Amino acid sequence: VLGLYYMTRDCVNAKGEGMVLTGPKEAERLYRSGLASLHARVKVRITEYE
Amino acid sequence: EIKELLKLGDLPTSGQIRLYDGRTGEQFERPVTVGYMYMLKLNHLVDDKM
Amino acid sequence: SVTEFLKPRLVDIEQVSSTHAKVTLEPLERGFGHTLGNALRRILLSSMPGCAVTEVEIDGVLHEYSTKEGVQEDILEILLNLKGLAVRVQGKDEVILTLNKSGIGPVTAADITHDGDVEIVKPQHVICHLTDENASISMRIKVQRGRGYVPASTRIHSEEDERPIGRLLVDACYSPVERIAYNVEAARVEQRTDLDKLVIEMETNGTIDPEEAIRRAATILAEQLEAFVDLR
Amino acid sequence: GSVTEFLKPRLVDIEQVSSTHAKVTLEPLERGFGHTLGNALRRILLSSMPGCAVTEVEIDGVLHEYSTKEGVQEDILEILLNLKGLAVRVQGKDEVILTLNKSGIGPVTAADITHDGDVEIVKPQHVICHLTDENASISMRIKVQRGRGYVPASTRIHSEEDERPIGRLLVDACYSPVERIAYNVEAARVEQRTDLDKLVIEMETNGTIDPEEAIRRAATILAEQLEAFVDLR
Amino acid sequence: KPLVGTGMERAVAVDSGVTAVAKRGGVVQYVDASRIVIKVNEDEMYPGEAGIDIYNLTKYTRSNQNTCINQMPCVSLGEPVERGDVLADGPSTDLGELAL
Amino acid sequence: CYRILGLKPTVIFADQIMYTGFAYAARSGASVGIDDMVIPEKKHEIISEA
Amino acid sequence: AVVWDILDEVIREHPVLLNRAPTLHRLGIQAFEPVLIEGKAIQLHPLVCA
Repeated sequence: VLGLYYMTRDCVNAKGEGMVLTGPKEAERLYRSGLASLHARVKVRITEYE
Repeated sequence: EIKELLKLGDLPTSGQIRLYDGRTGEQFERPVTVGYMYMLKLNHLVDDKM
Repeated sequence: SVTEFLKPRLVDIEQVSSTHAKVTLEPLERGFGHTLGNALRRILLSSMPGCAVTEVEIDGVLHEYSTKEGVQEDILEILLNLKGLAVRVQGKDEVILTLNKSGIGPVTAADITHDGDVEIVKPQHVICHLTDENASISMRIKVQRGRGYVPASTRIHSEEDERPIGRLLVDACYSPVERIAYNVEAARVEQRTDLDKLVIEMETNGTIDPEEAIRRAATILAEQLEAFVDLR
Repeated sequence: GSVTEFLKPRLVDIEQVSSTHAKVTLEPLERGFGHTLGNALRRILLSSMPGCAVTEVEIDGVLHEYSTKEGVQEDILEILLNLKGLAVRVQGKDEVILTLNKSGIGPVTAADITHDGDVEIVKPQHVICHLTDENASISMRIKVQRGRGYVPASTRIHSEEDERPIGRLLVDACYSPVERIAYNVEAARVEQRTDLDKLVIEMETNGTIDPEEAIRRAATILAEQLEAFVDLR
Repeated sequence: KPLVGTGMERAVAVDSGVTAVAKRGGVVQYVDASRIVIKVNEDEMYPGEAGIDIYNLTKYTRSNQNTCINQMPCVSLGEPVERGDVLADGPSTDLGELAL
Repeated sequence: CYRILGLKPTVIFADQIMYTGFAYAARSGASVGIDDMVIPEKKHEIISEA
Repeated sequence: AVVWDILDEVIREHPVLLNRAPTLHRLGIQAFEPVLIEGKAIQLHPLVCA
């Protein structure tokens, strides 16, 4: 629960804030590369199903 | 007094240091409380339980 | 022998697609799974050479937040689509492509002006959608060869005030790797429990296959080590 | 130019603060490769470095480690624990037998071990035991063999050497000569270029491995492991 | 020893008879893993006495809970010893301090 | 997830949730130190008023 | 060694019942496929602990 909560929290100013991401994979790449924080507010293209 | 004794030893006052994951070498995102604790072995050994 | 180690005897490849592959190696000495996996992951993420789109100029667009008629997507979404454009260039270090089209429907990668030194992986890839017969789109895109990923925020400088009107900046995804992940599981050889099994899940753009990407990353690391190796 | 042409590191400097502590500098390193090489080498060094350790001890008049010897300050178990820390460098064999004969009051240290020409004692001052009587004498026979990693005696009995005599004592073997490995990445302003990096690896060992040899062996292990990935289908 | 203690470790280790406590001061004349021989001070021995105290240490005996009871010397030859000093440490004792 | 997609996707989702939570809790380096127990500065005056 | 190979053959899809006392409700006994591990301690999935 703590890890998911820490993963899903936002910070007002964080590394990589304002970036526009092609998808979740690019977010993972940016995080593991250290270019963006988990809490960075970004616009991400998401495909969902209903 | 604990803070002052830490300061005499050139250690951080907060009692938390920057740790790195040995599996990846990456810094943990937050400082971690690292210190010394007195630990015991409590006679409830598994080889007496299995 | 104290200098003898376990080299993987079971190698398995599961191709989910032409771009997705799962490579499993076993057995590995205890802890070697994390070492090799993390080294390969870092090299693939941050150092793999490749070609990607970096700058875009659109005739009717002055800044990234400018609106243009006749295009369903905003300029930001067009920039994302251009980030998704997988292109490989032969010989040339930097190329400029031009895209002009008018017509109701999708404007895709197949409409980009062809160059003998440039190859597009997915012509079906959608760049934008044009909504009217009275609508035209004309853009110039810049493809360069580099390593890893350089965000546009790193390159926005006052030293680059030479940028004329509408020199939009695009994140450069040079590395072919779209996703690299590794997992370490247990393995045994004759009841020798403390052994590692390495699973590598790799997805890349259609520039190179995942196996080629792994081979190139390993080659890069081995070439880095060559000055310290004292054996064959 | 030459984006695909990475610069290759070399061992530019080796500094030895003490017989057990050293620093090795690798230069130049492209951006991001410093951390990769540092962590890989750290893991390999802490896991796989060969070394020599004490495996068996035979003391005259001692049947088991849970006993005492007249005139000796320490119990046999404490003597074995001290012998577990003996630093020995063996030059041309994977196993060697050392003799320790001492008499008279005083410390019994590593300098008192009868030495072969191909055996080096890194720390002669290392105290093995103490004799507290003039008529007290210690005669000891130690087996030092080369290995890798941590092999407890409980797992060592799996070797199934038939008919081990009563007076033979088994010591858990910690073959690893390295004790502490750290790495730092700094800016290497070399070749009139700014993005290159320098890797400083600081190692504390028991003094039984040449730091350059350890680094080269770690690199060799890593290269051999990578050979499977380079050649994969 | 516990780095962070409360100061009661000495009392618990000494009052419990697990440690060999010197009943008279003097200079330690002989030490080994099993025996401590103390030459008592001249101003502390009774008339017509050898002036020597012998402490025999408990070596590897079974506890009620099948644990090990072992006494180890914490003194060396020629060292001064006073009344009440801990001469040998017992199980879970380090220099006369409780070490659980 | 169970109500919409059924049993098998829910089991896979639960396992993935556990793995991700553990991994990112580890990466966070969350730690409890003595400084995290922040005492209000108003506490002393509230006690005095009481 | 052949005995160990046989044991690996026999436990492949043979569930075992794990029970913790007090068995207050029916979830106090649950079936799991056993993976053979070294050591003398049973390894339990974290999500079933509740």
